[PDB]
Amino acid sequence: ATRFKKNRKKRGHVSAGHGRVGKHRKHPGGRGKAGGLHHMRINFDKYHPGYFGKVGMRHLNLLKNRTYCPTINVDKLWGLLPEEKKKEFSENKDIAPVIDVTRKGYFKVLGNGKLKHNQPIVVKARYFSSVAEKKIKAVGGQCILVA
Amino acid sequence: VAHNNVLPNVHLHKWWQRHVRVNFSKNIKKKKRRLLREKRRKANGGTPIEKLH
Amino acid sequence: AKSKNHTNHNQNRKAHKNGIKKPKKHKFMSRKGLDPNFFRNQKYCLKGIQKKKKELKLKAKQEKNN
Amino acid sequence: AVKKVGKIIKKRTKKFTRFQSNRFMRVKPAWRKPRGIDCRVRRRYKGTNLMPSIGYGSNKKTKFLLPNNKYKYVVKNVKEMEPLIMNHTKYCVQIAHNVSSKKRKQIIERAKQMNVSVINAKARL
Amino acid sequence: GIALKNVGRIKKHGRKHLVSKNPYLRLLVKLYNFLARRTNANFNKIIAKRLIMPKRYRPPLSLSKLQYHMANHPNDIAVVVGSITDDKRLFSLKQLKVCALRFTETARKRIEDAGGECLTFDQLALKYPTGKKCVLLRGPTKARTAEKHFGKAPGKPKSKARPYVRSKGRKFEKARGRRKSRAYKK
RNA sequence: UUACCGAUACCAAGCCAUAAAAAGAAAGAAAAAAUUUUUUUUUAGAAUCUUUUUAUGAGUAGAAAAUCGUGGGGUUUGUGUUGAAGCGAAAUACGUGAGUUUUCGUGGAACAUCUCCCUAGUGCAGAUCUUGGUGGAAGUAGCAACUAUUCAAAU
RNA sequence: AUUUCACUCAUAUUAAAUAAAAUAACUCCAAGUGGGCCAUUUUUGGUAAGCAGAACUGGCGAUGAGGGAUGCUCCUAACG
RNA sequence: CCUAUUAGCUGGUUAUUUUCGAAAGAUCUCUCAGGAUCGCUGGAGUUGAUUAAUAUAAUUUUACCAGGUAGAGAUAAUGA
RNA sequence: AUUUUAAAAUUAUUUGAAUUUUUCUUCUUAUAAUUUAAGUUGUUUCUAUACAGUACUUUCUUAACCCACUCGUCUUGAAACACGGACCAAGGAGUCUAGCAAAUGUGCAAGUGUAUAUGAUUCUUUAAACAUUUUAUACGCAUAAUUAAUGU
RNA sequence: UAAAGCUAAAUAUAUGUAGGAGACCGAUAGCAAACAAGUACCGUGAGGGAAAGAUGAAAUAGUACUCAGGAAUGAGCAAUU
Ligand SMILES: [Mg+2]
Ligand SMILES: [Mg+2]
Ligand SMILES: [Mg+2]
Ligand SMILES: [Mg+2]
Ligand SMILES: [Mg+2]
Ligand SMILES: [Mg+2]
Ligand SMILES: [Mg+2]
Ligand SMILES: [Mg+2]
Ligand SMILES: [Mg+2]
Ligand SMILES: [Mg+2]
Ligand SMILES: [Mg+2]
Ligand SMILES: [Mg+2]
Ligand SMILES: [Mg+2]
Ligand SMILES: [Mg+2]
Ligand SMILES: [Mg+2]
Ligand SMILES: [Mg+2]
Ligand SMILES: [Mg+2]
Ligand SMILES: [Mg+2]
Ligand SMILES: [Mg+2]
Ligand SMILES: [Mg+2]
Ligand SMILES: [Mg+2]
Ligand SMILES: [Mg+2]
Ligand SMILES: [Mg+2]
Ligand SMILES: [Mg+2]
Ligand SMILES: [Mg+2]
Ligand SMILES: [Mg+2]
Ligand SMILES: [Mg+2]
Ligand SMILES: [Mg+2]
Ligand SMILES: [Mg+2]
Ligand SMILES: [Mg+2]
Ligand SMILES: [Mg+2]
Ligand SMILES: [Mg+2]
Ligand SMILES: [Mg+2]
Ligand SMILES: [Mg+2]
Repeated sequence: ATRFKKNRKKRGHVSAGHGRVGKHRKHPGGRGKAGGLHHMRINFDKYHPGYFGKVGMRHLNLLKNRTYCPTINVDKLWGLLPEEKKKEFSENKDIAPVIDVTRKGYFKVLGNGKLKHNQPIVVKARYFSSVAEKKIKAVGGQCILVA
Repeated sequence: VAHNNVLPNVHLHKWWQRHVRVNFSKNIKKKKRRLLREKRRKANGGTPIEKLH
Repeated sequence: AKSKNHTNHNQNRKAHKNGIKKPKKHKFMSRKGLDPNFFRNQKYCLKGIQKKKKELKLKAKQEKNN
Repeated sequence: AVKKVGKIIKKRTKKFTRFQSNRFMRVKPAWRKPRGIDCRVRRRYKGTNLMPSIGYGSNKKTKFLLPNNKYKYVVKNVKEMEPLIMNHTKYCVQIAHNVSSKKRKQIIERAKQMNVSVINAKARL
Repeated sequence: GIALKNVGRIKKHGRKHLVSKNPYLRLLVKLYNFLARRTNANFNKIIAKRLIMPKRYRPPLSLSKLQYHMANHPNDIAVVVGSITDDKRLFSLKQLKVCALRFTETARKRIEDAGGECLTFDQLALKYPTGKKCVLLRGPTKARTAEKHFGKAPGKPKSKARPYVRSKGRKFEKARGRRKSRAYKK
């Protein structure tokens, strides 16, 4: 809203806040990203260090749907269950839950965190990591591969 | 350029004003579309306007 | 036309406007590249000390709560 | 100079007129602050126009009182002057400029019955 | 004249008043200013100050860290001047008593199912006038992402600051100035 | 060797603003005039608020807050043939100030909102600025090529 | 080296004096500047210059008041 | 007509009071009438102090350290 | 509306001790008053036994005494023998859109944002407002990094 | 499953014509043009291109008569409102 703009405070002043000696002129240093590597070098180097040059191989026709893969850690793995359902399994001891994470939108199980001690759980997925699968085995569970 | 800002990228270098389009009548057009596909139903006289897929 | 080429007139008035600042006086500094074969041994000493301390504390907890 | 009547003190009575408004007729007398190098009024040369400052301010205890030693309240009809029945010694009334004679007679007659003074009870007679 | 610094005038630096126009928050500020003044307890002063701070200095606190901080303070009351959020990484929750400004629905439900209670600040002002057996806590104030761009500029030796980039990949700012193979690293 | 004159600097006192400070969220009768009854004045409690105390005040380029005014919109509540807006001259008027407010005259049909909000083609002394109108110069420069005019009468 | 236990080292006059010493310390977002000149003392080139070039401090610029008849930079002294 | 082409260059850039307050050095630059970067300034915010303390200081004192300018010398070295 | 109080001083009666031996000699060791404490009080006269007068308030005009170079601009430096300005009225210059960030206010929170559409006993206003498909996989940003890369 | 062919809907519309509307402009503004406006006028030609709205309710009330003056016009005891 034009009511609150800064320029209205300079309305009786001569130079509109831009200076007697250095004016407000039009493009006194170039246009856009003009002078990089010549007279804008310091800015480019201290704020965007790796900007110039190229590195790596080409990939000519990508097709990103071939490698799409969302992940989930073992922490959030008991939290997919309702709390009253989580209560029942921790009470009884000869039953365990079987969870299929692909039905929830995850493809690869990943292994950060701590599973509950002596509480078996069976997990279905497309890919597993080594540490995640070890942690699932240690508490008495099992991993299953699906496609 | 002079500050810790991202490097500018905007693709406005041709005569971009000649083709700008503001959408003032989106709800008007859906009213029209609804009325047309409702008129078809009374012309069918009972049979539906959908097909099995 | 020529011009000036050097002076440091007015430079220590600007220097004293916000005073002469000083270092920070921390308690520890990083031993990244300093004398090795001495700090690796220190790592072993501290691991042994921590093991003893934790074992005593854990044993005290175990008997206290019974 | 300083003017003092009772306990009310005015620190100045003359106005502040705009610099160079006596010499050019396109310049109006309303005060504007001078900006611009080499002015002689912005730089406080002796012998020229003075600038207004916060020092000339008035005592907080006597800041809006008239020579009547009361505050002024402006009314537009008979009903607007209802609140003045509780504080009839600290306020005086003035009638608005665009009320007719018939309305003015009623306002004056009620103000008399309330024991409140009217500043301009002689207009449009 | 006379040789003072800042013409003898003392300087202060923080926030002085509320910016928010919420009437209930203004009632709370009035109440706790009165309590701080008439019972100077160093508990009411800090509270009266904290509920004026801007949003970035009232961070959320999760349930797991709340329980961890109160592990050795049974039958005490925790006081927070932010919001409490749920944590799906916890398996079980204890019985706790907590006062704060806001609770999320899931956290509020989980707390009450374990036998605890939630309080507002006008209830803690009524039952604990001087904050007896109350523990003040706050969440992380430097975990926001904006803070990862502050500090030494990215380009000085050994700086941890993130840069501002269009996107992320091998083609976006990784060649000259980031590896020894192109003229220098960092 | 003495006396004296002389600053916006020094000292004592009042007032304005700025900065900090000591306090405040539970309420009750004072005087005068008249003869043991009448009559006047007051009888307070708005938190970016109300009392009281101390120190301080130069400013180009530049930065911020508070405040004043203009064309339209929503809400509230208002003026006008017993004369609106506009314009001319003013005021024992208010404000440090930009400005509000009122009187008399002319005028002949519309005009506000400060209760709080929204919005913009929103504030001029200059740019050899744009369009229109008007001056001093001034009753002045000037009304000089081409040989040349006169007497009487009509209208 | 580090770690754990014992004992003990002036304070109220503060491990020497003085201090409108916290008007401190640290982060963030930005403006305007990047043609300067003058005076005492030191000092380079030049016969010298109201010439050209440096050092420390104070100023003019950005600043008015009293004095120097007059005067951007001298003396007193800085502004409700 | 493209076209209100482009100008590191001249000219202009509209209400009040109150508070704070500069730079004319430095590095790089087909750079020397320009620009980016540091320094100088404003505004926000937190952490502290409010305990005549501690942090602190363009100042002294006590203990210790480093120097080759003024002066001197030419019968001590070098050169006159 | 209860610190213009307490205390202190003074004056006149007192209860006791000193010493400087006294019509201002000391020590509030008992009651009353007063101010020198605890920021000005009193008496006469005038305006006047008035209703706007020649008096009082106020606004203009014209003298005196002291003082006062032409504004705006570039500039180390402007009253300048530096440039623009004969006068008056109206007009006249940091805005709009995209994209990013910081600050602040608001809502919800490991999630958040109902896209394009569709629905409705929505249809002057309404081009607004209301709704979401009758153990629930549209898409964006976030929840995990790193490497040229197979990948992990 | 190339080197032959046809085909509606969902899409676009600074043109022409008709209808409705707005937190738009208010006669130096808004289209160049609120009026005999692409008109008057300028250029050999291609082309250039303005200024200019308002009496009153009613003129089916627009000023009758007298005096002065060649007239224009002025004055009135005379006249519409
Ligand atoms: Mg300025
Ligand atoms: Mg300029
Ligand atoms: Mg320059
Ligand atoms: Mg005045
Ligand atoms: Mg100057
Ligand atoms: Mg002073
Ligand atoms: Mg000032
Ligand atoms: Mg407009
Ligand atoms: Mg008006
Ligand atoms: Mg009419
Ligand atoms: Mg304009
Ligand atoms: Mg003008
Ligand atoms: Mg002549
Ligand atoms: Mg000076
Ligand atoms: Mg002289
Ligand atoms: Mg051009
Ligand atoms: Mg200052
Ligand atoms: Mg220049
Ligand atoms: Mg040395
Ligand atoms: Mg020598
Ligand atoms: Mg004189
Ligand atoms: Mg003179
Ligand atoms: Mg300058
Ligand atoms: Mg020059
Ligand atoms: Mg000048
Ligand atoms: Mg000259
Ligand atoms: Mg020039
Ligand atoms: Mg000229
Ligand atoms: Mg104008
Ligand atoms: Mg934000
Ligand atoms: Mg075919
Ligand atoms: Mg075809
Ligand atoms: Mg229309
Ligand atoms: Mg026109």
